[PDB]
Amino acid sequence: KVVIIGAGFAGLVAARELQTAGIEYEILEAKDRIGGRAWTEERMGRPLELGATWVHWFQAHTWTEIMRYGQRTEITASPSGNDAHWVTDGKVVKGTEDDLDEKLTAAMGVTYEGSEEYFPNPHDPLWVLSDDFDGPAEVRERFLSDDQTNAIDLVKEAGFDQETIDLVDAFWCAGYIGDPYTGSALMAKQWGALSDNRYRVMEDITLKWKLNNGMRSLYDGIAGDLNTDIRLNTPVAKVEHHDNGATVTTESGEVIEASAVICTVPVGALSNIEFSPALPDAVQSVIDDKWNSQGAKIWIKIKGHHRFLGYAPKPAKMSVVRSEYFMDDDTTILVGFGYDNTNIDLNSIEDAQAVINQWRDDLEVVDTTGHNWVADKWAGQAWGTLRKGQFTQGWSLFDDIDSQLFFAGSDYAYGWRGVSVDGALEKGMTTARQVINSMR
Ligand SMILES: Cc1cc2nc3c(=O)[nH]c(=O)nc-3n(C[C@H](O)[C@H](O)[C@H](O)COP(=O)(O)OP(=O)(O)OC[C@H]3O[C@@H](n4cnc5c(N)ncnc54)[C@H](O)[C@@H]3O)c2cc1C
Ligand SMILES: NCCc1ccc(O)c(O)c1
Repeated sequence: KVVIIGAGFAGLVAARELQTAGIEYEILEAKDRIGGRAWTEERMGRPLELGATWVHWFQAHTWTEIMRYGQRTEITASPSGNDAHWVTDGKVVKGTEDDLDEKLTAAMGVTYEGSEEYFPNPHDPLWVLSDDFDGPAEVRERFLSDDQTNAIDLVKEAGFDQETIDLVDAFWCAGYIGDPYTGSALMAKQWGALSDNRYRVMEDITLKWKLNNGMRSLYDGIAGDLNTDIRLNTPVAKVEHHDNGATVTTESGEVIEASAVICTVPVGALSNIEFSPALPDAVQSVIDDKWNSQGAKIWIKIKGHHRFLGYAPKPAKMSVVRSEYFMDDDTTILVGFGYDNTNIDLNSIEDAQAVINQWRDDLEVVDTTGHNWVADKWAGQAWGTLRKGQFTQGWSLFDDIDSQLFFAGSDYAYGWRGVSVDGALEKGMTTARQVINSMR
């Protein structure tokens, strides 16, 4: 009787949690596939992650699933010690990956500033605004001010030179997967807090360890535990929600009565669903504005074996590009993150060559691929990231619903919110507990 909308990680783990509690559920998924914004698929001669890729044992929810489904030793680190290239004042500078990481490390010290005062428990991100806050008034003032400041301006205001500004510009075009200048610096500070306030840990957690058997070994594992078949090709068109239950209408017009609805549809796709009554004004403002995830992820194949790292600031097609696989036919597959899905065609060899040409003139693209999540009706974004003001008046507002409609998904997590499968597994599970506790 609980209707779960979406068979991504949040919906899958919510279903398994309800099953443990003996609560009847049904998952309605719009696509002909499960996994959502995690999607492992054979492309260009090997399995590639069209979305979620990296994991770490400091991510509690992701790591427990890795252990559960047999993947404990099935992780491999991305290539390191690459030849680094970065664009700063319209020119390419070359150095070692260590050289680049040293410059980023110094910049992150200033970027994280305040995280120890804001986030003593890094899983209580809004503690500063709670009745339990006991620090000085100036800490709350700076906290609210930091929600209206982007992460690049912090580095500018600290007097770093143009090279470091261009490096963090590139870095946060990837990290905010969108225009970093519209973003909330509090997101970066909480990443620091969850990473022991050290750049190397933050990169170890978010950009190092890959699953040999893909995210699909995890989402297929969870679905394999479910005793109720997932209803694929069943998009939800309408949710009527009240204090004692809900009514869901599918695209085909099927009406399904529910004791509760767990909605995992991301903000970028919520406009496909009619809500009755309308969602609160403050939540609608977030949906209208959207998150700060307008960017895109590409996979590029070049001739030869090349250990390559490239950084480029806005408005480049791609801001962070790195070698990921050395193939048996003398080619290299690289990953890339960009700030603007509309400035690159992920499947155009000419655009992929333009990306590589940002740094080198001697590397030849032979293949390219990707899925433009922002142009995907059922996503409408990449990973969720925060605009100015959305740390304190954004993701947490989706919990302020009186009815039996519950919003779950990575974008509303307390921890590795938006950016990580960890946040989807966190919030899917805890939202199921909200439903369980209410029924108990
Ligand atoms: C490019 C990219 C790279 C990423 N890389 C990483 C990484 O390296 N590491 C990491 O930990 N995380 C990564 N992530 C984040 C991770 O993919 C997400 O945090 C997580 O997968 C989101 O899960 P979810 O269940 O909250 O949402 P989703 O996966 O979006 O699930 C929502 C589901 O609802 C379905 N749906 C939508 N609308 C409807 C409707 N009307 N009716 C029915 N069903 C509907 C969708 O098809 C989808 O299956 C990445 C994300 C992107 C976009
Ligand atoms: N999977 C992307 C997560 C990510 C992307 C870019 C960054 O610069 C970063 O620290 C983290």
